[PDB]
Amino acid sequence: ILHYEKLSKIGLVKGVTRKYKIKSNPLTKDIVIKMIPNVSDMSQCTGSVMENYKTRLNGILTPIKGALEIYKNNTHDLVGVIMAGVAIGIATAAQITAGVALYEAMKNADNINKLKSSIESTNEAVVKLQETAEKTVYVLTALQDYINTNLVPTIDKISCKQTELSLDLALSKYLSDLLFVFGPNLQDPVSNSMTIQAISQAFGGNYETLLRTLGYATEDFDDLLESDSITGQIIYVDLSSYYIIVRVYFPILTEIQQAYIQELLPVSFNNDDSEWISIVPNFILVRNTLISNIEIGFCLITKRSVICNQDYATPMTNNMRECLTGSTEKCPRELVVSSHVPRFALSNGVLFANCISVTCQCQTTGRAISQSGEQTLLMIDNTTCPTAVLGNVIISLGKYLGSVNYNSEGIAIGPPVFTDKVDISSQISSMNQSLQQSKDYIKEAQRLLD
Amino acid sequence: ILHYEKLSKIGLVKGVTRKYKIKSNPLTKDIVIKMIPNVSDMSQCTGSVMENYKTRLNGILTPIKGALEIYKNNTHDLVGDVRLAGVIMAGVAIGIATAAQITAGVALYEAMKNADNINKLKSSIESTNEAVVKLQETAEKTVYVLTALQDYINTNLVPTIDKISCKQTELSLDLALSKYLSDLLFVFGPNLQDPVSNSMTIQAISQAFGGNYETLLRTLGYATEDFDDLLESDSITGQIIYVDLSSYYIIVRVYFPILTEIQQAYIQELLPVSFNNDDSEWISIVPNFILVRNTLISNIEIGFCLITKRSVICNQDYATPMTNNMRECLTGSTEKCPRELVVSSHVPRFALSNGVLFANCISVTCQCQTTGRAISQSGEQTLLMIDNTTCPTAVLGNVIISLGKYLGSVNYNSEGIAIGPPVFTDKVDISSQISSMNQSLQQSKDYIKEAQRLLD
Amino acid sequence: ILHYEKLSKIGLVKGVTRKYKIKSNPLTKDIVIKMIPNVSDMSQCTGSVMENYKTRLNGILTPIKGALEIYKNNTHDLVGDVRLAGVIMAGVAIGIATAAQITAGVALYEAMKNADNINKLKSSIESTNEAVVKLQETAEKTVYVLTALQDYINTNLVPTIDKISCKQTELSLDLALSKYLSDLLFVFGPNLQDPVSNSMTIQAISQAFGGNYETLLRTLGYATEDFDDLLESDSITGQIIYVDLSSYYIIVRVYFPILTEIQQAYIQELLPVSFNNDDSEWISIVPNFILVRNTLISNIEIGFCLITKRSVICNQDYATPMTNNMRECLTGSTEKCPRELVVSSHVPRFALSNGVLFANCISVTCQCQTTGRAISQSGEQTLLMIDNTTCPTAVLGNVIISLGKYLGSVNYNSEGIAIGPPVFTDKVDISSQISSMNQSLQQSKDYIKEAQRLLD
Ligand SMILES: *[C@@H]1O[C@H](CO)[C@@H](O[C@@H]2O[C@H](CO)[C@@H](O[C@@H]3O[C@H](CO[C@H]4O[C@H](CO)[C@@H](O)[C@H](O)[C@@H]4O)[C@@H](O)[C@H](O)[C@@H]3O[C@H]3O[C@H](CO)[C@@H](O)[C@H](O)[C@@H]3O)[C@H](O)[C@H]2NC(C)=O)[C@H](O)[C@H]1NC(C)=O
Ligand SMILES: *[C@@H]1O[C@H](CO)[C@@H](O[C@@H]2O[C@H](CO)[C@@H](O[C@H]3O[C@H](CO[C@H]4O[C@H](CO)[C@@H](O)[C@H](O)[C@@H]4O)[C@@H](O)[C@H](O)[C@@H]3O[C@H]3O[C@H](CO)[C@@H](O)[C@H](O)[C@@H]3O)[C@H](O)[C@H]2NC(C)=O)[C@H](O)[C@H]1NC(C)=O
Ligand SMILES: *[C@@H]1O[C@H](CO)[C@@H](O[C@@H]2O[C@H](CO)[C@@H](O[C@H]3O[C@H](CO[C@H]4O[C@H](CO)[C@@H](O)[C@H](O)[C@@H]4O)[C@@H](O)[C@H](O[C@H]4O[C@H](CO)[C@@H](O)[C@H](O)[C@@H]4O)[C@@H]3O)[C@H](O)[C@H]2NC(C)=O)[C@H](O)[C@H]1NC(C)=O
Ligand SMILES: *[C@@H]1O[C@H](CO)[C@@H](O[C@@H]2O[C@H](CO)[C@@H](O[C@H]3O[C@H](CO)[C@@H](O)[C@H](O)[C@@H]3O)[C@H](O)[C@H]2NC(C)=O)[C@H](O)[C@H]1NC(C)=O
Ligand SMILES: *[C@@H]1O[C@H](CO)[C@@H](O[C@@H]2O[C@H](CO)[C@@H](O[C@H]3O[C@H](CO)[C@@H](O)[C@H](O)[C@@H]3O)[C@H](O)[C@H]2NC(C)=O)[C@H](O)[C@H]1NC(C)=O
Ligand SMILES: *[C@@H]1O[C@H](CO)[C@@H](O[C@@H]2O[C@H](CO)[C@@H](O[C@H]3O[C@H](CO)[C@@H](O)[C@H](O)[C@@H]3O)[C@H](O)[C@H]2NC(C)=O)[C@H](O)[C@H]1NC(C)=O
Ligand SMILES: *[C@@H]1O[C@H](CO)[C@@H](O[C@@H]2O[C@H](CO)[C@@H](O)[C@H](O)[C@H]2NC(C)=O)[C@H](O)[C@H]1NC(C)=O
Ligand SMILES: *[C@@H]1O[C@H](CO)[C@@H](O[C@@H]2O[C@H](CO)[C@@H](O)[C@H](O)[C@H]2NC(C)=O)[C@H](O)[C@H]1NC(C)=O
Ligand SMILES: *[C@@H]1O[C@H](CO)[C@@H](O[C@@H]2O[C@H](CO)[C@@H](O)[C@H](O)[C@H]2NC(C)=O)[C@H](O)[C@H]1NC(C)=O
Repeated sequence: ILHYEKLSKIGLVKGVTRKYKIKSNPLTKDIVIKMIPNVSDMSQCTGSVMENYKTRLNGILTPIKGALEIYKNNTHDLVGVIMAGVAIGIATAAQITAGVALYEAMKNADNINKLKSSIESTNEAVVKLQETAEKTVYVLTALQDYINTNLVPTIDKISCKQTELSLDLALSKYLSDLLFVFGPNLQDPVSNSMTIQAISQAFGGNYETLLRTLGYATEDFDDLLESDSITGQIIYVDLSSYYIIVRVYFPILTEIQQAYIQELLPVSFNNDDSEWISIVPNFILVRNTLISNIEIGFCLITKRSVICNQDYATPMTNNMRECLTGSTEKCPRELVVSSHVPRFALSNGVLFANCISVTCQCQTTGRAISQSGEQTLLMIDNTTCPTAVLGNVIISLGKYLGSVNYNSEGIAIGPPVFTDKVDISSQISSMNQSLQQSKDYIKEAQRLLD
Repeated sequence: ILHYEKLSKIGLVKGVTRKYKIKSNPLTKDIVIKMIPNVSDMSQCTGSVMENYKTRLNGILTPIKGALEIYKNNTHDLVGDVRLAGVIMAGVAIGIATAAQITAGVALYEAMKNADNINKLKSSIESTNEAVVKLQETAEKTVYVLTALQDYINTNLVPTIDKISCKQTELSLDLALSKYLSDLLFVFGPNLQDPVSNSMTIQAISQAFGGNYETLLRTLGYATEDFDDLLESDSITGQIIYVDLSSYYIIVRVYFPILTEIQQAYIQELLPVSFNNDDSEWISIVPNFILVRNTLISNIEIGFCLITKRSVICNQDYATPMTNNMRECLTGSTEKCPRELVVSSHVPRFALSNGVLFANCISVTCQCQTTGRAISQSGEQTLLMIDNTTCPTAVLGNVIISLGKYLGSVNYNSEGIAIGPPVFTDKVDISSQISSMNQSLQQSKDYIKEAQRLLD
Repeated sequence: ILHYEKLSKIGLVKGVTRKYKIKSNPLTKDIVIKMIPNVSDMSQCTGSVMENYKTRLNGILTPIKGALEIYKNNTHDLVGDVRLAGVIMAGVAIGIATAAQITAGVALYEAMKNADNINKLKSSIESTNEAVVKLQETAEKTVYVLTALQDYINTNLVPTIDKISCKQTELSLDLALSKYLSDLLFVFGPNLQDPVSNSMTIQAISQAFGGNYETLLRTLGYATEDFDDLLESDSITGQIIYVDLSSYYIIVRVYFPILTEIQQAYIQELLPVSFNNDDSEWISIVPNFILVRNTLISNIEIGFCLITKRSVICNQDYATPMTNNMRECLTGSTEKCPRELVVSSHVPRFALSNGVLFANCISVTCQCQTTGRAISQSGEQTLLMIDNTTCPTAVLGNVIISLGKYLGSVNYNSEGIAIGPPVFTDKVDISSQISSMNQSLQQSKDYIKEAQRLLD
């Protein structure tokens, strides 16, 4: 519901329109990640290594287990669950909801813990524990692929002091990478907004294996990964055996009805005698008839739609909304002073270019396309020129579908502005200066007059 | 010293209060990192590999050694002054230097002493053939030497010296070296313009050792508790002391500092909660973290710090000034607290502050589980304060929590509050609003100008 | 053409002046990256692994191949012109394209020609069984083929084909493939929406080869000059030319540009130094880097560039406009230079500019050692200019540098300067101030509206 014609005349060519999809209705699945390799195969070339490593790991795992109990000790079941408000004291909206979620996981948590001994037994990278009825809980073990493929197969090929040294390194390195995610950085383990790729650091970042193991598969398996929607949550932490139980949340991508995200392609336009760029949102969210900004930064942009892990719409100035609809004089523009800046764009077979700053010649008519000084852009199409040559490219145009006098129409330009961070402080200060002075002329004249 | 009651009424619920700790009084310790694996065990399946690699490495190491000499050649002991001891920097020589850069150079000179002491074992360093090696240095004062890609040469290339071939044992060694350089370049490449300074994270430096900063530290002895909190808060820095372009190893001085909590200072956190006012949801635009020292309220770039449950740990003071109005708003002048329109499905609807609930029961459905009733919110209210007295155990959607007793005005929900002005924070709009405002301002200056000229 | 003297008096000490270099005139070279290891050496301990992996990879590769055809199917030669000779894009067909995207397509077409030339050795590519392998393009011309996870299959899976088992030799191969995909997605995942453009860093593309961009480049041949500076400045880009969904390899065209320092232009850096004015410390809020071309002073987003000691290297012009007032301030109108209150312990207190010192001796102990006289700063003073004239060798705190002779007004310290207005830059405060200002503005437009109606 934007006025694309006027907008294009100030360098905002109409681009691709995408759908707006958001994650929802997750479906949990639980798996275990043992963060201590099984070295029973080389119990001789161990040394203090395994002992110290256990102390180190218990160090970084303890705060996490603790933070989880602070919630397990305040959730009792009686006729759903009920959180102990006074006990919890201070909690954020989401943090509590994550705790409620933790309690239900608990049920299936203890059920898993039953195979505690069976978990330690694991001696392979990926292991399935179905020693029970239908309870087949998966167990990924860290640095296991190493212990098996490389340390064991050369148990004698090297030595026992070396088979020990190399195992210490692989453990120290794993901790070095593991720390980034589970260090003191993981202040709130209660919440469940942690990306699955982040959690997979406990398994060497092989989040591919971690998800396929669990058996997920969807035509959006990747769009969900990149849009950071496949989150995970720590359910339990065993400080004895050194393994954790994470609950992977796998959602669906559903598209918000009556809503699209229109993209505008910026194109340098000429006005006074300098190049200019309109300072207007490059992406616009429209729902029904409501135009709003969107922090598309935190989303995944594909060719057909914008996928976000949550609604990211934000308010928009009133003037900015008017500008986008027809009030072009309310559209800011900043001076262009760089060699590199978009000079033209192709919107639906038609060209929109600032010839005053690019070589526009008509390959068909052999002639060259000229731009008046009074013209901001040019609209090179089928009619004017069947096969134009903007700069080094040669493209064949189509027929423009708007006002047939676009190039002799004209448009009211907006006010110029500067967006440099330093200058925004300068301008705010500069403006207040003038404002204080004019409030003194209005104050001295008001007191002298009446 | 903030007015938490009024603040909560506009969606800024009182959260956790943390201490303000900063790093200080570092204690140095030096170690050597050899960036060339010892391949004497397979000197036959080498080939040009080791030769080219040396050329490549000498390439990226040279600028660093250079930048260090630019300071070693301008620091002489200030011998002769019986009333001042130390080093003296050649100002005219150095030319242009920043405050800190010089201080880092002065620091470099002091390491030169123990630097040369270490260099004495130059031959002993090249000898290293293990990942981590202890080169007994003086009486009890030892020096350690970490060697890059060594664990590979030993565990994987040697143990299959014949299992594969000699052309392959060569190819695989070239790759491991090229990859190491690929990761090493992000830190010691053209990027490392100023090697004089000592503000480089230890994890960054450890890239020379495959990023195994854990081993690099354990091997040095981290006799501390705040060890992890010091790591994450980027306080354990390192500094290049010496660069040997022959043997290809560098001497880094690790600074292990210690935390210390600033006296009489805390960092109060506010939990944002969407509040209803006109007929739209709103969010107050006020700092989410506030630094208070004595009675001074100031902003803090808590971004660059580590936030734990009990305190905010920073690698340096990060306090910054605060508008005057913003300080007033935080204390009671709520009409001076901006607010921006909410237009997103997801945004905090309620928060729990000291057993009590604060919710927008206009944009969320709040019911009282015990009585069954619906805890509804008036139109001229911003939030609600659901506590013992109102609802003993409420239901905010998929949650059921048991409340406690609010300790403030018992008429919080019938009190009311003066709302602030609305604003838009989108970057693009801040330019629009600055431009828009100046428009109006130029026009009103002309009405004041044309009416001032016409009147007197 | 800046007024460095006045600028220094408000804490903007003159720093190093660097050249302004930009990339240009690239020279292409093509190589192939096979993203499927050759496992013919262990065809028995395979299992479904290789099959599934092929399905997975075909998944993430398909969209890329597709996006490339959307351009190959709309570019035909321009047969029929005496003057002009080249390619012609099907505008109506392409529909919506960005300036650069088309130019990248035109570039793709001219690659394709040599692309097919390479594809001729399709079978020869699959044959590859080594990390890096060299092929025969046209006798004199050659093309290279890097194979993913090959070094693993050879050095570690084969050499222990029996040392372990066949179920394990299979498990370990599955992991190495899954992990490779895990890292490969960051760059070739849905992230890679537009494969037509050629602005993708070479290090990014090298993810297909385990991020060993060193080998990918070394094995490709690179010019000695400004090479690392070209890597770090993100100028060595790459572009996907072809995608083979059968054999699973891609042909990338690496662009090697040459830096070209744009004439009549330098980037002056200013060193910030806390200055004293009222009774508080202050910092001038002015660009720390300034781009000057001829006589035009403009801002520059030096963030996206590589800063070396000698020059600023950027992958494209990054100049941006500058307020008018800000330009004046930088030249002499110091009352037009904003300043923000300093409230942090750590903040630069002095800087060395051309052998001369510039310090806030009110907050840092300054004394001249070559005379024993304690160097003192008055209340009315913003900074101090400690040089040869007054002190041959001074001592700030515990630092000791020997100064040189200042070359400007010999009464710099008794000169004085008009201070600018104070401001607050906290993002939260900028919203508060914009709101605050508009408040006042609406009120003054009502006094001008009520007075104007009452008066005439
Ligand atoms: C305050 O600082 C100023 C400079 O910031 C001090 O003056 C300088 O002091 C230094 C060392 O005390 C002098 O060293 C000299 O360096 C020049 C090189 O300069 C070039 O440019 C000059 C421009 O005026 C030319 O005149 C020169 O011809 C030259 O091309 C040498 O040429 C000089 O001889 C001199 O000494 C060097 O040469 C001797 C020769 O035997 C060698 O032993 C060393 O190589 C010496 O380094 C410098 O000349 C001088 N510059 C001036 C005065 O402009 C000043 O002393 C400081 N105040 C005090 C008194 O402390
Ligand atoms: C000016 O520019 C425009 C756009 O760049 C050009 O005309 C428009 O585009 C085409 C011109 O060919 C036209 O579409 C009509 O032709 C289509 C193609 O038919 C052929 O399809 C196969 C070819 O590969 C093959 O089966 C066979 O050869 C077949 O004839 C058909 O889909 C259909 O006939 C199209 O016309 C109908 O559709 C339009 C659009 O919905 C509608 O108006 C009518 O229903 C119409 O009958 C477009 O319609 C053209 N647009 C218009 C209105 O002009 C044109 O080439 C340029 N002018 C010149 C001569 O330079
Ligand atoms: C808020 O509004 C303010 C006013 O609208 C903005 O400040 C104004 O900035 C403009 C520049 O865009 C200034 O205009 C010109 O200033 C000098 C001096 O010329 C002027 O002298 C008198 C002013 O007292 C008057 O006779 C005229 O205003 C006259 O223009 C000139 O050097 C420039 O113009 C020259 O150069 C340009 C090329 O760039 C040519 O096109 C022109 O023909 C001319 O040769 C400036 O444009 C203006 O002085 C200043 N304030 C005034 C008096 O209007 C302020 O920037 C804005 N804030 C923002 C950015 O949001
Ligand atoms: C730091 O001080 C060093 C002094 O110990 C200095 O090293 C020497 O630098 C000069 C460069 O001028 C080199 O000299 C070269 O050129 C002369 C020509 O007169 C030849 O006679 C020499 O053979 C040589 O090729 C010296 O080789 C070099 N000596 C050392 C110590 O290696 C550094 O350059 C100083 N660093 C800086 C940046 O000033
Ligand atoms: C509303 O809930 C309140 C709890 O948040 C409750 O008051 C508090 O009740 C606890 C016990 O549930 C008291 O704790 C202990 O200490 C006191 C003082 O020594 C003892 O008398 C208690 O028996 C108990 O062991 C808290 O001290 C108490 N808070 C205070 C100081 O009042 C309210 O009573 C509930 N409101 C009503 C009346 O329903
Ligand atoms: C500076 O303050 C001005 C008023 O104090 C403001 O202008 C007025 O802005 C309000 C909305 O903020 C507009 O009123 C609209 O209010 C709601 C919007 O949700 C609806 O009921 C209607 O759409 C209603 O129009 C006024 O129209 C507008 N007044 C006018 C014509 O100027 C400025 O926009 C403020 N500018 C800054 C710098 O913030
Ligand atoms: C969890 O709640 C229990 C309530 O029963 C608290 O009691 C602890 O119980 C454990 C049982 O192993 C003991 O080891 C502790 O000594 C008990 N603590 C106290 C203060 O008596 C316990 O505080 C809570 N656990 C947490 C979060 O630490
Ligand atoms: C606009 O200018 C006024 C001055 O006329 C600023 O208000 C002063 O701010 C300082 C520091 O915060 C106080 O010490 C003065 O007492 C204030 N004067 C008063 C009461 O008006 C105001 O902060 C400026 N605002 C902007 C946009 O920077
Ligand atoms: C590009 O042009 C071709 C040529 O007509 C289109 O045709 C398909 O090409 C694939 C190979 O890429 C064949 O296997 C199919 O059988 C062809 N089917 C058709 C005629 O649609 C191809 O689809 C075009 N690519 C696109 C869609 O841009």
